[PDB]
Amino acid sequence: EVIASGRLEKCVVDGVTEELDCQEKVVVTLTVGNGQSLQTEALEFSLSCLNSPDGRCPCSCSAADPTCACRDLAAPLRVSLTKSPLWASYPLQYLSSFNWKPLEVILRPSNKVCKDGDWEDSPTCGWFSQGGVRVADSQGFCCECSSSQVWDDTFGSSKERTRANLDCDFWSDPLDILIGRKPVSAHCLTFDPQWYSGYELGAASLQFEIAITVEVPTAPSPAPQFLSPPAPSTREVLHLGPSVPLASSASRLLSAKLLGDLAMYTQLPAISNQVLMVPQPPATNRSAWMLLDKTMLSMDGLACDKVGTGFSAFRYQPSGCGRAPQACLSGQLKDLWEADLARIADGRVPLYMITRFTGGSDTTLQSFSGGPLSFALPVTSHSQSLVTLSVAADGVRLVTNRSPGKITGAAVCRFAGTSCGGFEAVAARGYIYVNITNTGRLDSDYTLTVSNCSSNVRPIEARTLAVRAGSAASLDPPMELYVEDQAAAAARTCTVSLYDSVGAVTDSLTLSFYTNATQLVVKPSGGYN
Amino acid sequence: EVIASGRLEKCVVDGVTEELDCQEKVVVTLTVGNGQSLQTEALEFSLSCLNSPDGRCPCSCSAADPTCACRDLAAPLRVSLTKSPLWASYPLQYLSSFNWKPLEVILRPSNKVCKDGDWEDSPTCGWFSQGGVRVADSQGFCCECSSSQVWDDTFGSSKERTRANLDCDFWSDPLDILIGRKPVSAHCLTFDPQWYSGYELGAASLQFEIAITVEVPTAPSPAPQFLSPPAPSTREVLHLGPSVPLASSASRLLSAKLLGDLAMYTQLPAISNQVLMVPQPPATNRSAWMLLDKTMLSMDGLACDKVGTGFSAFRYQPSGCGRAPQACLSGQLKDLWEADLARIADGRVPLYMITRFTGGSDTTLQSFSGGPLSFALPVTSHSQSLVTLSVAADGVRLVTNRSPGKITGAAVCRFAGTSCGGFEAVAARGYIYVNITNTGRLDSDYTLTVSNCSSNVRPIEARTLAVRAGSAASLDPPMELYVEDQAAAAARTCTVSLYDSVGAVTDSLTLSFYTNATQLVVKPSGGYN
Amino acid sequence: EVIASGRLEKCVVDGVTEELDCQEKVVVTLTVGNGQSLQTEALEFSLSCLNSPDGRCPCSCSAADPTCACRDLAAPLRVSLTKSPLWASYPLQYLSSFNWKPLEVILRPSNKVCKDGDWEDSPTCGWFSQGGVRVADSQGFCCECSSSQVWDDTFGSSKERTRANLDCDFWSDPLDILIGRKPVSAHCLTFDPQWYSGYELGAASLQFEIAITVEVPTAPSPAPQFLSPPAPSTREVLHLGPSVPLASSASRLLSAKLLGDLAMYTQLPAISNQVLMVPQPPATNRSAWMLLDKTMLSMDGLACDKVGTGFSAFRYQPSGCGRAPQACLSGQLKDLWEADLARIADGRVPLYMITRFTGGSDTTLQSFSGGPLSFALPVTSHSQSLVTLSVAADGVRLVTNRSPGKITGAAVCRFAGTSCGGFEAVAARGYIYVNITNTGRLDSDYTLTVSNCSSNVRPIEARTLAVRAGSAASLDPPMELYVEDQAAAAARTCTVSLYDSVGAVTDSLTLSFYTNATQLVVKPSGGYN
Ligand SMILES: *[C@@H]1O[C@H](CO[C@@H]2O[C@@H](C)[C@@H](O)[C@@H](O)[C@@H]2O)[C@@H](O[C@@H]2O[C@H](CO)[C@@H](O[C@H]3O[C@H](CO)[C@@H](O)[C@H](O)[C@@H]3O)[C@H](O)[C@H]2NC(C)=O)[C@H](O)[C@H]1NC(C)=O
Ligand SMILES: *[C@@H]1O[C@H](CO[C@@H]2O[C@@H](C)[C@@H](O)[C@@H](O)[C@@H]2O)[C@@H](O[C@@H]2O[C@H](CO)[C@@H](O[C@H]3O[C@H](CO)[C@@H](O)[C@H](O)[C@@H]3O)[C@H](O)[C@H]2NC(C)=O)[C@H](O)[C@H]1NC(C)=O
Ligand SMILES: *[C@@H]1O[C@H](CO[C@@H]2O[C@@H](C)[C@@H](O)[C@@H](O)[C@@H]2O)[C@@H](O[C@@H]2O[C@H](CO)[C@@H](O[C@H]3O[C@H](CO)[C@@H](O)[C@H](O)[C@@H]3O)[C@H](O)[C@H]2NC(C)=O)[C@H](O)[C@H]1NC(C)=O
Ligand SMILES: *[C@@H]1O[C@H](CO)[C@@H](O[C@@H]2O[C@H](CO)[C@@H](O)[C@H](O)[C@H]2NC(C)=O)[C@H](O)[C@H]1NC(C)=O
Ligand SMILES: *[C@@H]1O[C@H](CO)[C@@H](O[C@@H]2O[C@H](CO)[C@@H](O)[C@H](O)[C@H]2NC(C)=O)[C@H](O)[C@H]1NC(C)=O
Ligand SMILES: *[C@@H]1O[C@H](CO)[C@@H](O[C@@H]2O[C@H](CO)[C@@H](O)[C@H](O)[C@H]2NC(C)=O)[C@H](O)[C@H]1NC(C)=O
Ligand SMILES: *[C@@H]1O[C@H](CO)[C@@H](O)[C@H](O)[C@H]1NC(C)=O
Ligand SMILES: *[C@@H]1O[C@H](CO)[C@@H](O)[C@H](O)[C@H]1NC(C)=O
Ligand SMILES: *[C@@H]1O[C@H](CO)[C@@H](O)[C@H](O)[C@H]1NC(C)=O
Ligand SMILES: *[C@@H]1O[C@H](CO)[C@@H](O)[C@H](O)[C@H]1NC(C)=O
Ligand SMILES: *[C@@H]1O[C@H](CO)[C@@H](O)[C@H](O)[C@H]1NC(C)=O
Ligand SMILES: *[C@@H]1O[C@H](CO)[C@@H](O)[C@H](O)[C@H]1NC(C)=O
Repeated sequence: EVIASGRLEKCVVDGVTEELDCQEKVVVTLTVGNGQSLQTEALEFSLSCLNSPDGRCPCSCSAADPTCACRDLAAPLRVSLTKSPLWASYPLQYLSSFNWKPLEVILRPSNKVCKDGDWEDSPTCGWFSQGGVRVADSQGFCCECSSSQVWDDTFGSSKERTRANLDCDFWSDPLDILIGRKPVSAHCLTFDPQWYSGYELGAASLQFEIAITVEVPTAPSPAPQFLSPPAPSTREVLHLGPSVPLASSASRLLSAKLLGDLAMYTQLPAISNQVLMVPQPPATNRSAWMLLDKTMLSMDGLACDKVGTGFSAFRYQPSGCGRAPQACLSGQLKDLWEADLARIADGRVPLYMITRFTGGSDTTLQSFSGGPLSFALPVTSHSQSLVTLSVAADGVRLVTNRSPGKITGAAVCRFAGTSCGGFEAVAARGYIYVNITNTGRLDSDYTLTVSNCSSNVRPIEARTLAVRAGSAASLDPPMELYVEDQAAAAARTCTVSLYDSVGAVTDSLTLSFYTNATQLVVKPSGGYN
Repeated sequence: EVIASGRLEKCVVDGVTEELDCQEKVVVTLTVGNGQSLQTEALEFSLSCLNSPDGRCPCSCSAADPTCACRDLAAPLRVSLTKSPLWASYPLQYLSSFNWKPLEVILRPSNKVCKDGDWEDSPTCGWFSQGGVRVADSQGFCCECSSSQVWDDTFGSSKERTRANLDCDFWSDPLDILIGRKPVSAHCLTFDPQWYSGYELGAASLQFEIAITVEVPTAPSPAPQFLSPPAPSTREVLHLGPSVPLASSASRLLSAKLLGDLAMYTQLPAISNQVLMVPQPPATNRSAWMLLDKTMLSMDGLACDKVGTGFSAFRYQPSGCGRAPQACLSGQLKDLWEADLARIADGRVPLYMITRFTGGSDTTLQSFSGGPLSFALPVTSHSQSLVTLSVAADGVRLVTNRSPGKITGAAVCRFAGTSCGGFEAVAARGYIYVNITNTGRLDSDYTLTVSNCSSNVRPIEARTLAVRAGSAASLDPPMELYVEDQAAAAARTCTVSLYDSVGAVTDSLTLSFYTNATQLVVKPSGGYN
Repeated sequence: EVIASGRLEKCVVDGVTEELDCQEKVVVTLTVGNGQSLQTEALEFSLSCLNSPDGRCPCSCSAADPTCACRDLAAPLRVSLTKSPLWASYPLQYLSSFNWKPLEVILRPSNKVCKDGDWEDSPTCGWFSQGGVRVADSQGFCCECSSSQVWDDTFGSSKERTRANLDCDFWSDPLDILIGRKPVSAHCLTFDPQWYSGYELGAASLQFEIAITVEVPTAPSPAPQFLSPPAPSTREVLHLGPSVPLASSASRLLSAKLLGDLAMYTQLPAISNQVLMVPQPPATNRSAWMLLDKTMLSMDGLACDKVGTGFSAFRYQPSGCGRAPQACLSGQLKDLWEADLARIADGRVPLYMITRFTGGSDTTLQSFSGGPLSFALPVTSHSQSLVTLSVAADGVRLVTNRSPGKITGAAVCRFAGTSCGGFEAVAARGYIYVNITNTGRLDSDYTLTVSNCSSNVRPIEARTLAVRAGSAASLDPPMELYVEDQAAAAARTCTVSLYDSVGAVTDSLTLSFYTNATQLVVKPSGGYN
């Protein structure tokens, strides 16, 4: 869209010669939208003379002169603008390394010998080391049959749990028990061969590039009106972005400036301060990657049932010998990954996997240019770039292509396309997949809107689509759909509208979806009454 | 405010017929402010002919023809714009269910029998179940008199604490103690009848609707100058918003586009990733609702003194029998709610209640259109919407109403209006309540500014107010006021200015407030010296 | 940059007299950039008459009249705009007080007497109090030689750790051990004399002030063209900002409006909800200040190895007597500060110190106007302010100064300038320090860009610099530089470009830097195999 278009006398005072150079320019301010991938509209700046060196018309030299390229002839300077896919890239800062799944190994020594002392040189589990220095509390812990447990197991069965499932019965091995050598167990902390590096994510940065194609005419162009045959011209592509928000033509006929983007209506996911878990090595494979909130972790390794739970946490756990094997070792990377695989299967969105933003596919993040240790997300909310073009021309006009369209498909699917037709209310979300077609002979821009929805359907923001002539396109990633009630519904409705480049509806369709009632965490029953 | 206003030749190349249709349009870009609730200003687009089908003037048909509605007559196309209240709505995703207040029930069996075994079929507290399966560690724990405690209580008094306050004295019941049946206690975990559903909040989305009222003239209008009598016209309201950022007139004389909003000077509260606690059922009542940081919770129920503390945390607590009743069960939803009620009474802002954003009132969130399971907040920071109007007219002019105003009241009050006159420095904030009056005969826009403040008073952002003719208005929600020093002050000052629609001060007033010194957490005294 | 420039008929309907006052104005919308500190460009509004009271030309009174100041003469109204340094200020809300370093004092009483009872009136460590009330669990804990430990230490050496390093050997003191008086120890929790106040940070607010200098002419001004000698004029400075986004001239020839800023390409650090640790007292000294994530803290004091770990956490720690002295007391403010000093020395960025945002210097935050209890950060991402000027003039022109420049230095340094030449890949970041010079006779604006970088170098956003004539300037704070691979590289490259005010490169330079391989946390080796 064109914000402003008009004439301005722009003067420049030279820094070294103090001389003032004034020239009237056509100043255009326009927006370069998020999904503006095709050259579907152009700005035609009218020039009163061609091949002007200084940009000033009329010609100061004679056409009879072979060294005078300037011709007092009219032709338009055609300027089109596109934007590359927009990404929110988060800088990584390495914190620590985390094991996939620390595992407890239980030893039941035949000789009934168990050594877990802090000053023990030869313990049952052995010691761990770090650069030749012995790691504190890495020797594990020992457990033995309680005198009460031996009594209960001999004359019946002990109701108290033993971590290693020891048989405390006197008759299980009476010779050793009699002389004090009661059944014993060793509890060693071992690590999975797979380790993960943890990187804290910084603040998002919008990353894109705007390409301005400038067709500079060298000669003029050779009841229903049609577009004039193109003038012999010289193409030139200029690039703008947050890194380089400035650019000028070689002729310096055109000068562009990236002012900045307007604010996004839907904020970016709050993932700064989270810890990105990347697999340690034995194109970038972000499939196994996870992004975890700091509450899910134990940085110092001193806390149980957390990502990073270490030797001290495991060794000194309250009533450790009376707990079940692998207690203290829940909520590890392997557990969380598996809990998420379970969630996807239940039509729910993962909490830890990095695909919880894309909507299922790992393939969408792959198209990102960043290095092996980079993380970014596709931006779907509109982020309108204000660009200001300053041209040495008489005037300007806007020439927009308007091809009609048709919605060829629309469905509400679950995460990772588990099933289409609807999703679980409030405990899950749906994904609006839409297939559209350009039914014209020209590349054109379109707007997909979801509105006039049934009760308690969260508003969905619109989507921009640049579709090639006669070609088919789809929304990637799809639109997120949430309901604001926990009830089961057979046919919740929404109108899916397809607007052309001029703001007229070319196609409309009613999208129907079901919701399954929210499956709340089931309350425990019983206890003291 | 009007950013740009000028003429642009806009051409459209038809997608199927390839024919070019050019027409010069008046292009206006303007801002639609946050508190723009009334039609206080209009854009008058001058038309050289009325009832034109194609929007093109002059008339291509004869006035003598009954099927020709077009008249070569002048009249303005009046266009006014308003914005509905702006909301930041956060999508809910169900995580788990949390009890209001888990309660410990202490049993002191007469028969001195206590069973807390892991494999015990009939324990003292009984078992809890989930879908017929027995819940692990839900049988509670048992405590008994230490042999040392029986000795101390017999020959004096035990200085060691017992959880159930057992009388370990031999003479309390000598017959049972003699035969080994020492006093015993059972500690059962029970749950309050009230449960709460926990929903993780997603990213904010700005939600509003812009209404453009278009008065299309059908006939012309029938030293101090006055406004011309209105021309016989046909009203039409068009709507723009993040969902539908496009709109055109039925006549397609006017075409609107929502470009997006500028960034807000004061960021939205960082409440994404927090867990919204909604009461489980036995208009939407968000009064009892709470919003909690993940650090306040124990999702897996394995950690003590957290929202979600469960059976394992309670059963295996270090020196559990030597702690006070209800240990491990602090910091529950009931405790936090009560700690917040306490805070409000002390002139402090709640940390967990969802009213900690509004400034006291539960009534402000009630005016939100969302479903029973929706959460949103009123936006008070300016969020300026850029709208671009493209009209088939000769020119345009802006007609703004300028009614004078007066500040009829201004006070600094505490949270939930506890008391007015001031607040506690740094540990609390104040709320600037302002009452203004339109002292003119026309609906008008105003700006309330708080500036020229005394030392260490945090800058307050301005506020837009559209007030009806002769009517009274107030700031809702009020302005937040913070000080940057911890000292007690009798009369800290600020200038409250009321600007008219033209940028001239109609009323000014000096607002005075006190601050009570920051009441810091009192340090413990004593211990080893 | 100038967005729009054109004429608009602006009408005002008086609220009390209902009379319409129309006047055609020149409406200019422009951007006021982040580093726009100097008056390097001006807008010249052409006036057809001078000293007009109503702003309307031509003169309604005779020049022959002594009480008629109006002269039908031409002169420009010169308007320049600057912006003060931009800050993101976070409101403080006091939560609690935290000790610098709680310390454990170990007592080994000669008389072998240790009292740690909950109902004990005279315990070994003594009690702590709060307003005369005894603080629960503040009496510490007692430890004694295990009967097994006495046996092992007598007939060899005990392999089990004792917290106070007790000699459990019978022969160490046989008289007392024989009669049951085994070696005992007391473990008292003491506090460092230094305490810190913890303040929760609220949401960021952009804070700046735009100064518009208006030179109102009173009389007219007295082949290579030069700038006309200045017209006798009267200077006037107007101020805009989030608090007061409105302003008008005394002549009301000029009327300004702050529309708002465009969104920043690089989001502000996610520091809301974090706890700012300010030293308690015995210009503002923010050197010792720290900003901590809530996961680093124990608000209720019930959890070990956290900022806020208190008496209960310390008293009831699992196997407390078998742990090393000061266990439970790790991760305190003193520890974190020291771990950060260690990080800076290793070329790494601190995690807790508030200098982790500036890039090393404490001096950058000092230039902030806020009170003793205020926190703010310098904004380096562009934040473009849209300003709309509405002037009673015939037309306008833009006069920009263009002085050439040169890059006099460029280096990649570590945090706090540890060493220049490069940094540690992914585990650290580099800081691009750039020194530029204005080689002209006029104050001018410039753009520093970092682009055409070697593989896996994170894109750096551009930087605006207003440099005085003939003067030297540098980027403060410096540019952050991250790599997207963990490899060691000798010469990673980037082009540092210096653009003049017109968008032409005046100087270019290639910046070379090394990266040291990411030093990952070393995995423990050993344990059970
Ligand atoms: C989520 O809900 C879907 C639909 O919602 C509910 O539909 C009814 C079952 C009814 O209870 C209504 O009030 C709800 O709104 C569930 O999908 C339905 O699944 C049915 C069983 O699989 C299916 O049925 C018939 O299926 C075929 C014909 O299609 C027959 O061969 C068969 O014998 C059944 O009669 C029904 O058509 C289907 N409905 C839709 C709209 O797809 C869905 O299973 C549920 N999800 C989960 C995981 O529970
Ligand atoms: C917060 O501070 C308020 C005012 O600040 C302080 O005012 C003085 C007490 C003095 O110490 C000064 O240096 C401070 O700035 C407190 O309000 C004050 O409360 C007083 C006692 O209630 C009150 O007094 C008189 O009140 C009436 C007359 O108004 C008499 O009948 C009575 O006998 C007292 O003489 C005083 O007027 C009032 N001041 C104001 C400005 O309202 C406020 O209590 C305090 N809040 C808390 C919770 O401590
Ligand atoms: C981070 O890396 C810097 C450079 O990277 C590496 O340089 C080589 C050592 C080589 O391994 C290459 O593949 C890497 O890219 C380290 O800086 C280097 O440090 C060397 C030893 O201090 C130094 O060498 C010579 O230094 C002087 C001459 O300058 C001689 O007197 C001396 O005898 C050595 O021969 C080398 O020049 C220097 N390189 C650069 C580019 O500065 C840096 O130490 C390292 N940082 C850490 C903390 O490990
Ligand atoms: C959008 O169009 C694609 C086809 O271009 C649809 O995908 C096909 O779906 C059928 C039936 O499930 C499969 O047999 C094909 O293998 C699919 N092709 C591809 C390339 O995936 C898709 O379902 C359409 N989406 C909507 C919402 O209508
Ligand atoms: C703004 O005006 C309202 C009245 O319209 C004031 O509220 C009244 O205050 C008096 C005195 O406390 C009460 O008796 C009334 O019941 C209140 N009315 C309502 C509707 O609340 C209010 O105090 C004024 N605010 C300021 C800051 O001056
Ligand atoms: C930018 O210029 C300053 C000088 O104005 C440089 O700083 C000096 O560096 C030398 C050598 O290290 C020291 O002897 C001086 O004491 C420094 N002066 C000051 C004021 O710090 C600085 O190194 C230059 N930076 C770059 C990147 O070239
Ligand atoms: C990514 O990594 C996993 C690791 O198990 C592997 O199975 C997969 O094939 C890899 N490649 C892709 C493209 O997913
Ligand atoms: C209202 O919604 C229904 C579908 O629910 C649709 O048929 C209709 O066209 C919509 N009307 C408007 C005015 O949006
Ligand atoms: C909201 O819920 C509470 C629950 O106790 C009830 O007391 C109250 O009356 C309800 N209604 C309103 C409007 O607050
Ligand atoms: C300065 O502040 C005082 C009130 O503290 C006010 O009376 C005065 O009008 C203000 N002046 C300006 C120029 O803002
Ligand atoms: C700030 O505080 C520290 C406290 O130890 C002190 O050493 C320092 O000199 C103070 N001043 C400055 C300007 O750093
Ligand atoms: C490409 O980068 C190199 C430095 O790496 C530089 O010399 C060259 O000028 C750059 N070219 C462009 C077109 O940016």
